[PDB]
Amino acid sequence: MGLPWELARFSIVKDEVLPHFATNEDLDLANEIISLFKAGKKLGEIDEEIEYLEKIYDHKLVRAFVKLLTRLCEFELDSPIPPIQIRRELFKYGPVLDEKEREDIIQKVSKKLGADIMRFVFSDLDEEKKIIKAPTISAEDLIRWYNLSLLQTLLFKAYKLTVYVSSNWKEIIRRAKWLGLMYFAYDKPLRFEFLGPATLVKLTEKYGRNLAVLLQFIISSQNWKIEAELVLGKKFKRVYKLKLANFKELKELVIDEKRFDSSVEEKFYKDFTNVIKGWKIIREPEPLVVDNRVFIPDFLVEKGNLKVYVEIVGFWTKEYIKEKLDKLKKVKYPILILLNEELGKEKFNGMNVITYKRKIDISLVYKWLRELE
Amino acid sequence: GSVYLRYFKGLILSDAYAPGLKWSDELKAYSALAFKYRDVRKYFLEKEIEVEENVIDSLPFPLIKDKIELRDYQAEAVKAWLKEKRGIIVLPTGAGKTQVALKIVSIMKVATLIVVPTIDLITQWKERINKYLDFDPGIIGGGEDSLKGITVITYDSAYTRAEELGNKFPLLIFDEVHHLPSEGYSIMAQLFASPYRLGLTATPERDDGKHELYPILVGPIVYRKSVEELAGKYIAKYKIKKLYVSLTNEEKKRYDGLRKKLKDFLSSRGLKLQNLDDFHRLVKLAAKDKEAREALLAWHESLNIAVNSQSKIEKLREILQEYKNEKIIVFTRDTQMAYRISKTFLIPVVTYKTDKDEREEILQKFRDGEYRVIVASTVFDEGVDVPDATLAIVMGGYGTKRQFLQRLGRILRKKDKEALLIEIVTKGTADYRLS
DNA sequence: TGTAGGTTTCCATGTTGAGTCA
DNA sequence: TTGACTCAACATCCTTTGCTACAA
Ligand SMILES: [Cl-]
Ligand SMILES: [Cl-]
Ligand SMILES: [Cl-]
Ligand SMILES: [Cl-]
Ligand SMILES: [Cl-]
Ligand SMILES: [Cl-]
Ligand SMILES: [Cl-]
Ligand SMILES: [Cl-]
Ligand SMILES: [Cl-]
Ligand SMILES: [Mg+2]
Ligand SMILES: [Mg+2]
Ligand SMILES: [Mg+2]
Ligand SMILES: [Mg+2]
Ligand SMILES: [Mg+2]
Ligand SMILES: [Mg+2]
Ligand SMILES: [Mg+2]
Ligand SMILES: [Mg+2]
Ligand SMILES: [Mg+2]
Ligand SMILES: [Mg+2]
Ligand SMILES: [Mg+2]
Ligand SMILES: [Mg+2]
Ligand SMILES: [Mg+2]
Ligand SMILES: [Mg+2]
Ligand SMILES: [Mg+2]
Repeated sequence: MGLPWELARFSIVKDEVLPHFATNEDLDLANEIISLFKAGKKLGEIDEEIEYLEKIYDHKLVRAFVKLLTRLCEFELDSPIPPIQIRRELFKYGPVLDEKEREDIIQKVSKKLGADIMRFVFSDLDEEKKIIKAPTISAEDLIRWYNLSLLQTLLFKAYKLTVYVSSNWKEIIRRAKWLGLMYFAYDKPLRFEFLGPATLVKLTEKYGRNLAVLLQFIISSQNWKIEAELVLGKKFKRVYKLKLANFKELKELVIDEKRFDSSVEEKFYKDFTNVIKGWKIIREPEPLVVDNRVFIPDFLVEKGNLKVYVEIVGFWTKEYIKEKLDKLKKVKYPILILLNEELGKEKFNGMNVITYKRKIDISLVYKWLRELE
Repeated sequence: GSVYLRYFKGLILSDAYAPGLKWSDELKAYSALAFKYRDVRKYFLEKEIEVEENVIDSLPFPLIKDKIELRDYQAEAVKAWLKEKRGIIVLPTGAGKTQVALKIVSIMKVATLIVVPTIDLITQWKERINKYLDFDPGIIGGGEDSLKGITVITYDSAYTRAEELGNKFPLLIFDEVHHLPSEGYSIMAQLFASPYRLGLTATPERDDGKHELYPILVGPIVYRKSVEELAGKYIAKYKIKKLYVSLTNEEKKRYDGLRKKLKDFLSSRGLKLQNLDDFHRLVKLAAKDKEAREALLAWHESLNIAVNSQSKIEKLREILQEYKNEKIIVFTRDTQMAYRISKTFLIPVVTYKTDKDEREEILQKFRDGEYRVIVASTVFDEGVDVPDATLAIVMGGYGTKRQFLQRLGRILRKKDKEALLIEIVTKGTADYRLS
C-alpha cells in the first residue's frame, strides 16, 4: 500500500526523478515514533505530542511514520457502551445557561444510565480512539516499508513501467498474465514494457494496485532494473524517468499467495480440451519473436494446416488493443483475442477479437474457429 | 469555402481557419477545444460558406409538462438569458433559482445536463424535476449511473466522464456556478461543446480572482437581482449587527508573544508580506526552511487564538440570555470551537466529522422544532436545503470571502419576523470583516 | 506583464464525491 | 444496499479600527 501524494518527498535532477528515501541515520526518529504509540493511548495525545518533532525533523516523514503505524494498530471505540446516544438524550435538554444547572443535568444523566460521561461525550471520532494493543514492529522494517510505499506512490503516476529481467523469465510473465496487466514483450535487451496507470480513463486504482503487487514480487529477485517513465504535475504534466536497480532496502513481507488463481485460464483449458478433439491445444507455446518484438500468446490451436495463437486479455483500452493487433499483424498466425468487459466496449477488427463477461463461452470460440475452417 | 466541423473526445476540428484554432498534424485539421463551437459556427454562418455541423448528437428529449408558476423577476431572468442563451443568473440562496432553470429547460425543450457540486443538490434537483416537471432524470454520479433524457451529474463525475459525454446535452446548467472556475472544473467546462449554457449562483464574486473566465466558459452575467436589496418578496429585512469582544488579558500575552516571532522573522529577512498578495512565497520557503514554517505556524496559531478566543463565549451567553423564543444557528471557524460550544452550552454540532445519518437526523429535528439552537462549522454554506432560522450568529469570520457571508447569511429565508444576524469578533486582532 | 530559460505546488485545516475491500 | 476507510480536488491563507453624519 502507498501513502498520500502530499507526503511523497522527491526531487528532480535534469528531467530525472530521484525519490528521497530514509537512510540509517534516521532510525532514531523511527524509534521514538514507535515509542510514542503506547497501548491505551489516544490519537489526539499522539499528534499533539509530535508537533515538537515536526519542528525538528522533516514533517512529511513524521506524518508518513505516524500514518503507517496508525494503519497497523488495533483501535478501540471507547469505554462507554453508548458512544452516540449520550448526545441524543443530553442535547434534548435545551441550551444550558448556568453552571449549577449544567451539573444538575449531568448528574441526572449519570443517574439515567450511570457512567463517567463527563469525559466520554464525543467518542466515535479520530482523536478519541484508544489503543487495544501496541503493534509489534521494529524500526528497520518501518523504514523499509516507508521506502517501498514511497516508491509505489511514485510508480502510481507512471505511463510505462519497463522491467529488465535478470534470471527468471517465465515466472514474471505468468504473474503478469494472471494479474491482467498490459504488457509488451520486447527483446532488444529482453525487457517487458508494462502500460502504467496513466493509460486508463477511469479504472486506474485496481490496475495500479495489481502493478504494485507485481512490483513487490519483482523486489525479491537477483537484480531488478526498472526504468519507469513517470507523468507528474497537477497543473501541467511533464514526463520524467525513474531508474532504479538492486535497491535491497525494501520489505520482504507477505506476498499475497492467492490474489488471482487464473480461474478463467483453467476454465478455458478444461472447456477446450473436453468439448472437441479436432483442434489441438498447447499449455504455453514458446513465444513467437518477430524483429526483436516478443509475442507471448497463451494457447496454440492447430488442426493440420491451420494454427492460431489465442490470447486472453485483462485490463484493456482501445489504444492498447489497436497497438497489439498492429504489432501482431506480422506474427504469421491468426491471432485471437478475448476481451473482458472493463472499458468502453468495442467491436473493431472482429476477425481477431471476441468479448466475454465473466467466463469464456467455448461456443463462440468454436464458431470463430469455424469462420476460418 | 466548403469546410466540415467534427468532434472528438473534447475537441472540435475543421478545415478552414477560424479565430481560436490551431493547426494539428495528428488530426490533419485545425483543432481547438470544443467550447468554441458556439462561436466558430457563428463565425462560419456569418461568412456564408454553407458549413455542415455534425457535432450535435442530442439524445431524444422526452416530452415534459410545465407546472411552474414563475414570478416576475424569474421571467426577466428567462428573457435576459434567452437573448443569446449563454450566461449566468445571480440570485440569493433560496430565490427559486432551481425553478428558473427548470422553466428555461422547459422552454428550450432540448436535452440537458445539470452539473451540481454535492449529492445533496443531486437529490434536490431530482425531487424538483419530479415535482415541477414530472420526470425522473438520469442520476449519474453517487449511487447510480443512470443516463437518460435530462440528466444530472456531479462536477467530479462530469470531469472524470467528460469526453464520454461531451457530444451530448446541447444545454448545460451550473447550480452554484462559483465552483466551476477551479483547476479541473475549468477543464471540464472547456471539454464540453454545448452551445446553450446557463450558470446559476447566489454569490458569483470570488476572492480567488479567477472569476474572470465566466464569459469564456459559460457567458457573462445577464441578470443579477440586486443582492440583499429586494426584501418584500424575498427574505425579511437583513439586520447585520457586530459585537466587539475585549480579548482576554491572559490570552493577550501569548498572542503578542506569538505574533512577535512572525514580525521579527519577516523584518529580519525582508520579504515583506504587508500588503503582499503573494502569501505563497512564504510557504515555498516554509517547505524547506525550519524557522520559516515555525514562524508561519506560529502566525496561524495566533490567528486561531484570535478567532476562537474564550472571551467571546461570555457574550454568547449574553445573547442566549436575550433570545429564548427564536431559532438560533451559531457558526464558528473550526471544529475546535464548535465542539467547545457543544460541550459548554449543550448544542448539537454538525461538521464533516459527524456522520451522514446523524447530520440528516439533527437537520430533521431542527426542522421539527425539538432542537431550537444548533452549532455548525461553516458546513452549511452550500445549498444543502437546511431549514432557515431567525437569529444567525457568526463566531468565525473565515475571512472576507463573499461566500461565508452572502452564501452563509442567506440561509435565512422566512418572513414576518426580525431575522437578524450577529458577527461576534474580537477588536484586538485581524477581524478581517467582509467589505 | 512578454522579446527567455530548465520543475514535481502545497507551512495548515476543512468537505466532500468517488472508489477501493472485506 | 450498506459501512467503513482513505485520497484527490478545492478552499482559505493578506495589509489594522480613530474627526461625516444615515440605520437600508
Ligand atoms: Cl508535493
Ligand atoms: Cl541517483
Ligand atoms: Cl537532507
Ligand atoms: Cl455542586
Ligand atoms: Cl478431427
Ligand atoms: Cl399557460
Ligand atoms: Cl414520474
Ligand atoms: Cl452581482
Ligand atoms: Cl445596478
Ligand atoms: Mg547505502
Ligand atoms: Mg544498533
Ligand atoms: Mg446546588
Ligand atoms: Mg539493529
Ligand atoms: Mg490485423
Ligand atoms: Mg464485470
Ligand atoms: Mg396544479
Ligand atoms: Mg403557491
Ligand atoms: Mg449586505
Ligand atoms: Mg478583558
Ligand atoms: Mg508574501
Ligand atoms: Mg441511512
Ligand atoms: Mg461500480
Ligand atoms: Mg476527486
Ligand atoms: Mg489550491
